[PDB]
Amino acid sequence: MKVELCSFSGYKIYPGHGRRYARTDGKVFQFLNAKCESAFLSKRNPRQINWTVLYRRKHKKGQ
Amino acid sequence: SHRKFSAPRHGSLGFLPRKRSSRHRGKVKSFPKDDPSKPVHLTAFLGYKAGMTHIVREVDRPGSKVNKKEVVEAVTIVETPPMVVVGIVGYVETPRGLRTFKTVFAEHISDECKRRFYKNWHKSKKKAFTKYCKKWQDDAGKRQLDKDFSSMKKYCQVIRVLAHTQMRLLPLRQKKAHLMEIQVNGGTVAEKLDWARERLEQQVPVSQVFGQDEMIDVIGVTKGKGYKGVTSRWHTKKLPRKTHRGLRKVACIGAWHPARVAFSVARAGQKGYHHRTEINKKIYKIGQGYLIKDGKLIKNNASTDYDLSDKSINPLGGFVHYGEVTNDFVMLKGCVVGTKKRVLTLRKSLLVQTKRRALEKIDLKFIDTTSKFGHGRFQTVEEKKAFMGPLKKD
Amino acid sequence: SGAKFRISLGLPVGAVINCADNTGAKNLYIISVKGIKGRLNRLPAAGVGDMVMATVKKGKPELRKKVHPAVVIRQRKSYRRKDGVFLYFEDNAGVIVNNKGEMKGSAITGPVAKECADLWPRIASNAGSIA
RNA sequence: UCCAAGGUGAACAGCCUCUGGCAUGUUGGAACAAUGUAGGUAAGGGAAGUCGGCAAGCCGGAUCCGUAACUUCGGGAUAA
RNA sequence: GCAGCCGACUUAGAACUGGUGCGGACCAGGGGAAUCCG
RNA sequence: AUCUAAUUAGUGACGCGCAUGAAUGGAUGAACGAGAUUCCCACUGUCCCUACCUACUAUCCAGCGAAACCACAGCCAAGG
RNA sequence: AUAGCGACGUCGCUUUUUGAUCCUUCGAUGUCGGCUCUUCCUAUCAUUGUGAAGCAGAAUUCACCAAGCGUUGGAUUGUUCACCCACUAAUAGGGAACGUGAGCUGGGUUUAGACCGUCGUGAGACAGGUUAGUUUUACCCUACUGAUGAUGUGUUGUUGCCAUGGUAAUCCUGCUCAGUACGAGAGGAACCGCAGGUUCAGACAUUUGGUGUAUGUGCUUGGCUGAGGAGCCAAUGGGGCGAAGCUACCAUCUGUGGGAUUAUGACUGAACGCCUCUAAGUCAGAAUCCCGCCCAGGCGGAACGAUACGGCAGCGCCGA
RNA sequence: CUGGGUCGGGGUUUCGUACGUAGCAGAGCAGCUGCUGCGAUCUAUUGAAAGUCAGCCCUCGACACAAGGGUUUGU
Ligand SMILES: [Mg+2]
Ligand SMILES: [Mg+2]
Ligand SMILES: [Mg+2]
Ligand SMILES: [Mg+2]
Ligand SMILES: [Mg+2]
Ligand SMILES: [Mg+2]
Ligand SMILES: [Mg+2]
Ligand SMILES: [Mg+2]
Ligand SMILES: [Mg+2]
Ligand SMILES: [Mg+2]
Ligand SMILES: [Mg+2]
Ligand SMILES: [Mg+2]
Ligand SMILES: [Mg+2]
Ligand SMILES: [Mg+2]
Ligand SMILES: [Mg+2]
Ligand SMILES: [Mg+2]
Ligand SMILES: [Mg+2]
Ligand SMILES: [Mg+2]
Ligand SMILES: [Mg+2]
Ligand SMILES: [Mg+2]
Ligand SMILES: [Mg+2]
Ligand SMILES: [Mg+2]
Ligand SMILES: [Mg+2]
Ligand SMILES: [Mg+2]
Ligand SMILES: [Mg+2]
Ligand SMILES: [Mg+2]
Ligand SMILES: [Mg+2]
Ligand SMILES: [Mg+2]
Ligand SMILES: [Mg+2]
Ligand SMILES: [Mg+2]
Ligand SMILES: [Mg+2]
Ligand SMILES: [Mg+2]
Ligand SMILES: [Mg+2]
Ligand SMILES: [Mg+2]
Ligand SMILES: [Mg+2]
Ligand SMILES: [Mg+2]
Ligand SMILES: [Mg+2]
Ligand SMILES: [Mg+2]
Repeated sequence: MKVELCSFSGYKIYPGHGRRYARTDGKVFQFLNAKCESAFLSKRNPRQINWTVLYRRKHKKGQ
Repeated sequence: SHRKFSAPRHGSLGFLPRKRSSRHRGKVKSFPKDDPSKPVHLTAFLGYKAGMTHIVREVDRPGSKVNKKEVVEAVTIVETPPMVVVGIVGYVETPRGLRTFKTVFAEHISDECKRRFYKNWHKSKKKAFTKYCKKWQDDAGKRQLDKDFSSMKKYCQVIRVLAHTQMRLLPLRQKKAHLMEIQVNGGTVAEKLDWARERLEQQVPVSQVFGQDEMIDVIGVTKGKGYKGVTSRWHTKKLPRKTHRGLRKVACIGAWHPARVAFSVARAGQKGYHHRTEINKKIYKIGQGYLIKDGKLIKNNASTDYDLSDKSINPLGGFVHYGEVTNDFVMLKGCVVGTKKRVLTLRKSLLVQTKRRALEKIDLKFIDTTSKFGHGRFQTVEEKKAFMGPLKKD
Repeated sequence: SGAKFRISLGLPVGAVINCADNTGAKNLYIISVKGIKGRLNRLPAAGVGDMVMATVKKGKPELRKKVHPAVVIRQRKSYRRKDGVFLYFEDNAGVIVNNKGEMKGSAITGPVAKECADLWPRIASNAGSIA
């Protein structure tokens, strides 16, 4: 297996789940589920979505 | 006039009486052919459907791309607590068929097995087999049934062990255990019978009935769908939108002069809850149930030699609509018939198989245990807590 | 040595797709799918890596009003790899080849699916990116 | 045929409310099968369906730009 | 030409701000090229 | 000839016109048309190829309750 | 002359063409096509097994057993027919009241409104063209699909047998064989393996996708409860995301073995001293047939369990 | 001394960070001589709040309930 990270949410992707996406200019992206996929397609910036690992890291929450 | 354009007919007439099954437990219509050369062994088992999940496994088949690659496959979990052998029944061939000759029952029968003999256990006085059981502790009964054993050995050609499941260990509402006759295939009738006579009132685990990476058959009852129209019962073509008296129908029933509706014409009616036997399902893993080993319990029955975790086969929050499985289970490739917590009959293969798919060895490297009650995200609670960190609830 | 696995097919007859080469054609009107027998009322459909017949509805004048073999290299319908990943691209696109297999053009713009690549070796040589 | 409130809004449009009125339009209860009648939503394709884009769907208000052929010189025109 | 006191809805411009959402419900023209006839 | 991959369709020409033709009006033509046709863009469950959801039915029950139709009636094959 | 054809003749079969007739129906059998769906025929296009070529291979002809299984997607036309484009293995032909309108549609024929051409003095006519033109009823009987139940075994229950019915799988590609056999060359096979796919069938929901009134959780328009908070109304207010459940070649899983034999090729072997597959006897033999696997389970049976109080009582077996 | 049922508690999961309070965070504006008010929004408490079987999983926490009722059947 190659356990790997979601492009938008930043969670952990397991072999059976998720969805792959290939843009016309390369840049293969990976999504945990339709939630993250729809956010990315609607071009939501992960920095302002609260439940995202990027948002938590940027706001220094946890640790 | 002929049809302008041909098309294969919808549905199959091989399953023609599309009626609700008269039975709820799958019936073994044909047991594997007997041969005295092989040693004695059972030929069938009873399990319960729990759910489905992934497996990641390495593929070994020269020629294809998946060779030396790893793929994910859907598997179905069947909980199979060990059966209890509570009788033996003999059969003799006659020119009119295969007639039953004599049944002999064990001295001790569990009340969970005696539930099957009553339509209302609550109001009953539970008097079943009370007078029959007295035949074992007196010399009159002992010499009554020993010559019966001798007569069965002399005149019987088929021996089937009457064994019942053990629903006390299942997380189900039902306490009335199922029971069935599992034919004994082995040597001659004498040893075939004096091998069951000590298995009487004893345990039979599935690990000694089936083996790994073996092709078996599953007999069960489909999920019921109730009264369904023709377009969903037979998957006929849907009529155009301009149709006046409905469009989910079949336009022409039949010609004129046959003067009757033929049995081959699709009609509305009952869909689902049919009896079905699906062959060639491959065992992937015969799991081991929970067991207490020196105080603590061993729970890692879903831990492979490539994963080395401590996760059980149960997903997070247990199997949806079934519960959690704590007994030895059987993992089958692909989907199987029936609904959740439905009883299934496992049957040994009727055919001799010499094929790459049949003889392929199986070596799993990952069993998915994420939650099925939604989009699961974490394999186990420990890793979920490690990723999340402390919460407000503590 | 290994034939392609079945993948979902989301390009029936009548679909116009991008032409990702330098032949000058900008459209590909799927006309029929090679190797399809079909049944009653069932439209022939093509997926990644399948040879089709196509016409150019927009492009260089000499490429129009004519029937060209073509190969589909990208599709937007999600298809499942045997390893268990569902993959789908941004657009439906193909290239123009002849019956033997080599491309009429010389270069391909954008990624090329692995199923197309390992099945048509000549296209994989010109493919800038893979999967 | 006469009388005609408040808000939104161009509006006596549609929607909500006050004064006044009414008890769901000649019956109720329990289920939520098929087939209907009336509404919706659908991956990828986009008329390949059909005699025929029938039906449904797209557009839609207002402000600022821009607006062709043709013309009976007025229009076309809310062109696009 | 100024000072004071009252005032009715408009129009334009700017900053800030929201997960690009803003005629958010309701109301509310699909478009173009041609032929026949009137 | 053009339109399409493919056109008994459409448009533009050709005219020997079975049987066109000048107030039994000929030709054209802006604007208009719940008029009749063809093509293109956009859009879509028309279709590939179906699925799911909602409301009222249908369903069962309490009460209440007709009508069309009816020689006698109602399982088939062949024969005459 | 007879691989393949076949003149001049001559004998037949079929009722999927048209005729001929007028037997039934005029107190009405709804009159073209298309859509949908089932079954049947073989005069076999492909596939299985064969025999013959002017069959070297490849390709292609002719013939036999044979209808098990397939026989497509579109432009033009109301079409049936026809033609073309493309795929395919093949795009064979037909019947069932020219199958099928209380199944649809109504484009065409075939009412009443109109227009034109020809004909007529005229009203009007035209298997000439054009445009618009209400498609009713099942709750009865049967058939069919499913659902209770009845029938005997003393009453009930559990486990079972199978008489009978139904029946299902199909075709292709790639690799290897092999650039080999064959052939001067160009070209160019086959079996056995291996990997897949088409059509069909039976399931199923881990995963992907669809639905979504858990009316679950945010957002938001107009109004309303004095305001905040909390909410509500707009026949589901609208719009994101969405559990469960249903559900898609739009996801995933599975799809089988024998027997007697047909065509044909043979063995031994007479009739007919030799010869002969046939006369007696024997062999191989297939998408055919039958059965198995699979679905249902008979006014059809089997084995086994328990068999009606403690105030009454009902029962079972025995007392030749 | 066992059983289910209701409620509660955990598990899972959906959405996305609640009310209140605090902030020298806030385009700015008004009043009082730096202070006080209006102010969409932002930050912290806050992966918070809410829902979660009705056909999800476990409980051994609380509560009451459960030795019933009716009609039949004989070799
Ligand atoms: Mg046919
Ligand atoms: Mg209608
Ligand atoms: Mg789930
Ligand atoms: Mg069709
Ligand atoms: Mg009402
Ligand atoms: Mg009322
Ligand atoms: Mg009234
Ligand atoms: Mg009414
Ligand atoms: Mg769609
Ligand atoms: Mg879409
Ligand atoms: Mg068509
Ligand atoms: Mg319309
Ligand atoms: Mg215009
Ligand atoms: Mg003209
Ligand atoms: Mg007019
Ligand atoms: Mg057309
Ligand atoms: Mg013309
Ligand atoms: Mg004249
Ligand atoms: Mg004149
Ligand atoms: Mg005239
Ligand atoms: Mg009633
Ligand atoms: Mg009739
Ligand atoms: Mg009649
Ligand atoms: Mg024949
Ligand atoms: Mg009829
Ligand atoms: Mg008409
Ligand atoms: Mg008329
Ligand atoms: Mg009724
Ligand atoms: Mg049979
Ligand atoms: Mg799902
Ligand atoms: Mg979803
Ligand atoms: Mg879902
Ligand atoms: Mg508020
Ligand atoms: Mg109203
Ligand atoms: Mg959604
Ligand atoms: Mg044989
Ligand atoms: Mg012979
Ligand atoms: Mg033989």
